Amino acid sequence: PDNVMMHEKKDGTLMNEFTTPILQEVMENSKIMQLGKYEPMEGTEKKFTFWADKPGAYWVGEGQKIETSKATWVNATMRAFKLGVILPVTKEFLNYTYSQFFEEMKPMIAEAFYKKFDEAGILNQGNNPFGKSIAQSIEKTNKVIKGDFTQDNIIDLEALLEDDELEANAFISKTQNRSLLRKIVDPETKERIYDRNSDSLDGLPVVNLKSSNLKRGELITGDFDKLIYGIPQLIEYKIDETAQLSTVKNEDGTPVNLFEQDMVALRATMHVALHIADDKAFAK
Amino acid sequence: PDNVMMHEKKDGTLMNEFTTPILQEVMENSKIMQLGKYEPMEGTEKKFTFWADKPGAYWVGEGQKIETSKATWVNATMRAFKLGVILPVTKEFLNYTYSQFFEEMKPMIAEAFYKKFDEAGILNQGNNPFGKSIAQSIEKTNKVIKGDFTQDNIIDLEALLEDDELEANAFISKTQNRSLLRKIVDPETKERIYDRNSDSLDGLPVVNLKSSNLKRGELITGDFDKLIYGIPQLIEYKIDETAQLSTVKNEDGTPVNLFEQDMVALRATMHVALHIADDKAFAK
Amino acid sequence: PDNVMMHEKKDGTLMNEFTTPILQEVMENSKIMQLGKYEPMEGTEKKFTFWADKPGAYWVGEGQKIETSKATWVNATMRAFKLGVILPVTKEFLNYTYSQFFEEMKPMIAEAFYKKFDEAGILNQGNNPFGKSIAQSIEKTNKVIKGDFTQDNIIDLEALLEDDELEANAFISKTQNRSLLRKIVDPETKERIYDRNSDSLDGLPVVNLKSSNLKRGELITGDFDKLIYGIPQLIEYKIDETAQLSTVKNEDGTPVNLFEQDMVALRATMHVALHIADDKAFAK
Amino acid sequence: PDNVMMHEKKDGTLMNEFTTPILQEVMENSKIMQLGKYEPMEGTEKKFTFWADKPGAYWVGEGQKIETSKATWVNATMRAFKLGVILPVTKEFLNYTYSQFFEEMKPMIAEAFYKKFDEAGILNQGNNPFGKSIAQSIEKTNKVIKGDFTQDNIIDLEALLEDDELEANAFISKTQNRSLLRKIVDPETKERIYDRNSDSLDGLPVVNLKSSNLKRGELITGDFDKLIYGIPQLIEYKIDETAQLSTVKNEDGTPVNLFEQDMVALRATMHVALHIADDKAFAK
Amino acid sequence: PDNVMMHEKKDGTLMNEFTTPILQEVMENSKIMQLGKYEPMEGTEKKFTFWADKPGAYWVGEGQKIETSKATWVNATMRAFKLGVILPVTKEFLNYTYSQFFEEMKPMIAEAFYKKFDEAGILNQGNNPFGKSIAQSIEKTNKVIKGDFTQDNIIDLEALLEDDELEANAFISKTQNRSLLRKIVDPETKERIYDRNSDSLDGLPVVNLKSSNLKRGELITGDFDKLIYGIPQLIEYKIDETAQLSTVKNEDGTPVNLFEQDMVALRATMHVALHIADDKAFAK
Amino acid sequence: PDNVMMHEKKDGTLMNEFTTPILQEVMENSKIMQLGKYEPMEGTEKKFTFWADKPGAYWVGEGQKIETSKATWVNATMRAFKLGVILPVTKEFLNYTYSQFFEEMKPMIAEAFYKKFDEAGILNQGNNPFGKSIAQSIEKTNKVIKGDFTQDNIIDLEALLEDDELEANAFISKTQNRSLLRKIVDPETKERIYDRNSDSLDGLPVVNLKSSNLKRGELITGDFDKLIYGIPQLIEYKIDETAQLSTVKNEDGTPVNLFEQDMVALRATMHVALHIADDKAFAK
Amino acid sequence: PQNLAEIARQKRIIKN
Amino acid sequence: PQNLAEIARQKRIIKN
Amino acid sequence: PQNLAEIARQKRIIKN
Amino acid sequence: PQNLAEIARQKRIIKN
Amino acid sequence: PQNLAEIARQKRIIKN
Amino acid sequence: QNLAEIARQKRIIKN
Repeated sequence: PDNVMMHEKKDGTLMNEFTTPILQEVMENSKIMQLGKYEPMEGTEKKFTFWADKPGAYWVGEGQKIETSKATWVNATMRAFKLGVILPVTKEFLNYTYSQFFEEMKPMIAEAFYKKFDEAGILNQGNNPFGKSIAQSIEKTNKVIKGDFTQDNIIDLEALLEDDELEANAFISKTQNRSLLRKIVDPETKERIYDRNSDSLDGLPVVNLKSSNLKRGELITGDFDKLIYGIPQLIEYKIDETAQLSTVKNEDGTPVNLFEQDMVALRATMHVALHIADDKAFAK
Repeated sequence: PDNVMMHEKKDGTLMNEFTTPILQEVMENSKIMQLGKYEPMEGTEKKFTFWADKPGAYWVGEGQKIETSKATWVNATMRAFKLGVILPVTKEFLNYTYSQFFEEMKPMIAEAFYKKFDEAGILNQGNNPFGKSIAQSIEKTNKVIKGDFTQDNIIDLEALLEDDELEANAFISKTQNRSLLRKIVDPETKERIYDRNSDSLDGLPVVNLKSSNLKRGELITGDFDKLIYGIPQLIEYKIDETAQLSTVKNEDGTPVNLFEQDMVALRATMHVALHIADDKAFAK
Repeated sequence: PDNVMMHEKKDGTLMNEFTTPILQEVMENSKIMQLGKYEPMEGTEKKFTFWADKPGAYWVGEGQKIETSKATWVNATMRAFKLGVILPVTKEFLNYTYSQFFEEMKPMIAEAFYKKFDEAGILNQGNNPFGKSIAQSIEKTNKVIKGDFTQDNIIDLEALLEDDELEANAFISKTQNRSLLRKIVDPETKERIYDRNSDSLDGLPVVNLKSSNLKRGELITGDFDKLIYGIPQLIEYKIDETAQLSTVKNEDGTPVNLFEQDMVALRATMHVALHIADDKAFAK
Repeated sequence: PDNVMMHEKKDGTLMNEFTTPILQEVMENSKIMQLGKYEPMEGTEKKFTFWADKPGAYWVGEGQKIETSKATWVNATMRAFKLGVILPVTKEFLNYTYSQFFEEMKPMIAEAFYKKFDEAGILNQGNNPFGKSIAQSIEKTNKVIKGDFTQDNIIDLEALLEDDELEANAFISKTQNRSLLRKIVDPETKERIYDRNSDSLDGLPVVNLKSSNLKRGELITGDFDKLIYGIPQLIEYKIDETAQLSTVKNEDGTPVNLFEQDMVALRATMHVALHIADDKAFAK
Repeated sequence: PDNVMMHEKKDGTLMNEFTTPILQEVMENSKIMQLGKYEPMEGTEKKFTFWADKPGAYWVGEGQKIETSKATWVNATMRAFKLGVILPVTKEFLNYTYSQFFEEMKPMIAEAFYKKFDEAGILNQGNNPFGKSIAQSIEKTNKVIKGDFTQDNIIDLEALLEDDELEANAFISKTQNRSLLRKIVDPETKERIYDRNSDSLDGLPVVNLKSSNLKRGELITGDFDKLIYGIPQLIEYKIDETAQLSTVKNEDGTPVNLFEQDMVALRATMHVALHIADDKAFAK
Repeated sequence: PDNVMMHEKKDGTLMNEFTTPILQEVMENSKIMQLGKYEPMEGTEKKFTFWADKPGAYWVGEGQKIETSKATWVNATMRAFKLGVILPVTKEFLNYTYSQFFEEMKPMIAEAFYKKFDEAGILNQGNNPFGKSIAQSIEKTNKVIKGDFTQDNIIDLEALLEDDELEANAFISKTQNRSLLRKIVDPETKERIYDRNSDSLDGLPVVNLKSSNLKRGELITGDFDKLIYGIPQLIEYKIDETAQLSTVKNEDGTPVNLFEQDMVALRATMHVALHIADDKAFAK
Repeated sequence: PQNLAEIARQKRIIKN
Repeated sequence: PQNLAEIARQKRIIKN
Repeated sequence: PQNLAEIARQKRIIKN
Repeated sequence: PQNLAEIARQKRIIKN
Repeated sequence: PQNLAEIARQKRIIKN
Repeated sequence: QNLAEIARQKRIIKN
């Protein structure tokens, strides 16, 4: 029914023509999406990990391997406030039409979705964890290295991960950490590890995690599952927002302050093969 | 109604047919313009910043945070003059008509706008201030680097932007400063930093500010919002001036000294998200 | 005969409409396929070589040349668990058989299968060799240099097969090895060998091997025939395996642990010219 | 009226159909239209310059800038003997008419005109200059460098224009200097600078002025204003000239020896911004 | 007579339709072909040469020319074996339809033809060179220089061929030689001689002679005459061939060892006009 | 009248369709033709020379323009007897046609004509002079340099003609000289004069005269007048030739020695300005 | 206004 | 969800 | 088989 | 004059 | 033969 | 005419 034409619909369910564009804008910004692997889901589901192989009838022995099961779920709320200011009333939505409202929000809602998933996915910082983060797997299996940035330590980190079979892949390190990666040079073999032009640490690519969680550290992965799908939805109302903060004092009374907010309900889900390592600071 | 035909219109708003040409020439010439992203506004616009911490039907008491509001205004007017003094009286322009005058005036007016805009907008010197500016934001947060042109200092400069989880995008170096930039080569990795052909410092485009408010300086930008509204709007002038100076000491008495000037009041607005770096010479 | 309408086809042979698409996906995935040719055949192919010499008419003085025949064969298999985990969704297959079934699983079975080929192709770690090519070709014709990374050594690496009347085509070097390729610069002629934009060593494209079986090595190729034949051949049983473990250790009793498994039996074949250069490392 | 048909009209003024072709030869041959600029003029135009202040209705400002007024004048002549070479008026001129005339001395007359423009334009050795010239601007504003053709000296030369907020565009240097341009081997980076195939120094096109007044040096140019106007005049008279030589010893009189002369006087003016650089050797 | 349709012709002559394709594949692969110039002939070619001098209507001094005539003939012949075996006996003939085999076997015979001819053309190997080879012309006029590969030594070779009024056109050097030249750099100016990307030595294009009759040898020619006039022919052989040998060291009886053999004869002629340069190794 | 038909025309004033291609081959091959300005005429021409100086419009005259009267004549003959031998009998001519002879004739007769002219044009060794030759001008205007090849000498050589007003324009030399031009390098300023890639001596372009007369010579050439108008003609007969010495020492009577001869006579002219320099060896 | 923003993205130094 | 997973595989930093 | 041959020739890193 | 302007801008070494 | 001479002119290492 | 045109077009010194 809905397309362009009009917009005087406060509540509803978002049409899939505009949904997958919104998810397409979340796509690149989320670091765990780039590093992870994707297999399709509808609400609740179970999958099995790893890869299988044979050499035919020639050689029966060798090539032993493991299978493991896990169930996928959990919901993540999104409450918007910027929207309320840029558009006074719902007749203005109508004047734009149904299409352009979501095109205006296309960056805004997408920015906050990837921001929270990465904060609650790579670490357990926010209030939207559920299973086990990358940090949580490292809390189980003591894979800690002391705060020193040398060619031996990066090779040791990869070797430590390699020691339990699985080979290393892309790196997660914050933007401030990029400055320390510049000056890692050996005297005998005069070559720098970190390539400045193409963002890659030891050949493998890096992602600059825009968050205030890490300080001086490096993370790696390879084998990780992270596909999510349902429907975002839209609910427009004016109430006392609990998890937001007006100006700098107290909770935002919307009928008092005169805004028109919007909600997006998306689902968030993660499955991990539990063997990852972290490098952290020592101080003294 | 008016197009070619004639030219006896003293006062008048320019049509959008001619507004895009004049602004097109302003876009390339101005340095701040080239770097910024221009969302549309009217007289004013209210923009909000920040995100929020959002869980799904659980919520623990943390991550309330701050939300910030901001609005923008103030204009940027400039004079044509040049055409007026070269080509005198209306009957002389009657042959040229409406279409001919704008094309011939095109580079003079466009050259004028950016010179004044950048002299007050980037460096806060020219007498047309509006709070929000590049040089003013550096007074709040000290991003100062000393006067030496080596790769490590440019790395350290970019590292200061990285400290507050922000990426480098472009550069601003003076035309006079272009000599010192090119003669910087590392001993180990024997490659030139500043490329002469493709104007870029660290694979990031440098833009040459013609204003004389710099010596040995480098400015950096990325997320930046300039805005524009309405029309250039022209008025023919045969009256006395206070702002301009006639060679020696007397003023531009247009009916006294037989000239025929032009007035062009353009409306341009600026907004800054903050965290912008700058290198300056120290010497002693 | 076969259509989209209906499923419940457990044991069967694929149509050429779907066999070519699934192969197309496996071609770009592979390393040996990207650096190799394709002669057609049915079961086994008889090949032969050499050019010979012949007189015009008279003398026939000192004319003596030889020629020899060759052979090619061998089959490879894989046992996927992933389609058996999907198997619960009977409505999927019943509603849209083949088209939607094989499209969903193009990575699921080809991704594992191509890595098995590369294990026995470029290395000999896999237990499905036939010609036992690259590893043994180095052992047969000792064309190895003591591993240090300089242009002189890269020229020497190419010189080994250039000496035996064979032109260099393309390189095989790790993603981790990419970092050491940047420091290659000669003292007299200040020019770079490796280009940042395109993964190529010289006028010669590089393929990055993901299988962790190289330290600091480079391999030249360009005289190989990779040959895929027959049909993938799908079987769908729900019974106990031999080469498998179910989570703890015990054999995956598929009736108890209610899954299914899809079998894929494609054909895999190679052939050699026995003139390849290999590099490794000096002391450590 | 005139086109082909006949030739007889001795005096007159050229048609625009035969003005543009002969003038095109001047432009392409000369080292000024190739490296300069153009506008139309009517007899002796007047130019006005410099940027005004203009406030934005807030405060008038304490900058206070000035306005500069300028002009251009003077024309050149040429009386060639080439028509005396092609004299035969009875037969040839009737067949040649008003079309083939100009085609036979399309290279000549234009040849003599283009050479003299650069002779009294780039240098000031001629006896028909009109003040504004490159050599004179260098005498006014000292930009003279004394040294060999080293990379740093070429950068220094260019930097003089950059020092007064002006960008370099192209180069003027003779073919004899090309030998010394070849040996510019840098200590770092690309070891070349000057491109051998395409005649360009720093990616800026070098123009080969083949004058007798240039020893071994480079001039930079990129801010000219050349102004051609008026269709050229032609005259046909067989007469005695005051100056000039008949053969070897004596004055050229027509009744003595039957020659025939052709005059072409093209009116042309110049202008400069008064900031152009020069390089020469060190006197020792 | 023939077209598509059928195939039961054991002996035969090729049509012009099929003759020029196989000859086209000979052209690009040959070294003497590309370097040398061409003309059509019949059975044999006789070309008459030399220059004269005369003023006209006068007799003066001396300097009368001399006459010399040159006739060229003979043929280089190349056998298959390989090509007959590919076709399955008379069954191919039963379903061939006079098209696909000349196309399938296009590069197999063409490769061997150039292989044998180049050995006879450039070197004096085999009993095929009835005329004078390049090596033989070097023995007549001693233009052999001894020394290691250095810039000046390569120019010295060209200088000596230039010494007798003849400009150097292009080099001939094998695949082993190509790899050796790369390390040659000029001391005075930091620039390289040999280029791999554009295969040329001293700005002169090179072709790799892939034969085992050269070590450190380079050859340059200006003029060269080669003739290819005739037809390839098509013959079957079920009987034994002396030139061909089986794997070990035996004559290979074709009735004994069930093979099929093809035989092709190309009427090719070669000729030189003396004065060719050469290089060779010293050892001791 | 003629076009193709079937030749049989022994005598013949050949048409301009086939003349201008044959002359074009003489032009490109000739070295004197590559450098000069060539006015047209029929049998003989009285014509004037030297470029016209500027009048100057406002300033009386200054430097005198200078004018001089000259004359032009003389014919050159050439017999391509071996080219006539190629076609044995009049029946063979019938199949060859009028048109075929000219295209196949074009290379040899053009070769002979340019070789004759340059030998009796630059030097005065060949005996078809017109007085005004380069060698004869050097005898009058004494411009001889001793056997020394250095940068200082080449500058001094150009300075000799510079002393008498004129500018050095271009060089004429042989291919043997290229070796001797390579060794010229100054130790203080390490740079070669002669460029190997682009054939230019001191920046000025060189042309290679392949004549066995000079040895260690550099010739300098500027403005030259010549004429190649006139129909070459084509006569062929079966008669004795006193010019063409056959085999050992005889007239070569055509009834005795059955051949066919062809004679072509092309009008040719040369003129000088009597200011040309020349270098020569001395030894002792 | 909207056309100016469209032109801006086309005529930017870095197109995005 | 299938079209999302297809584009997700396409736009990934690590090559499959 | 036939399509395979053409794609193996086309869809490849090295091409002549 | 007007045609000259077009030719001057077109027939130039720098920027066409 | 004649076609070969034409292709020898076209398809060649050197062109004049 | 045509011969003079070819000479002008194919003179090496075209400065």
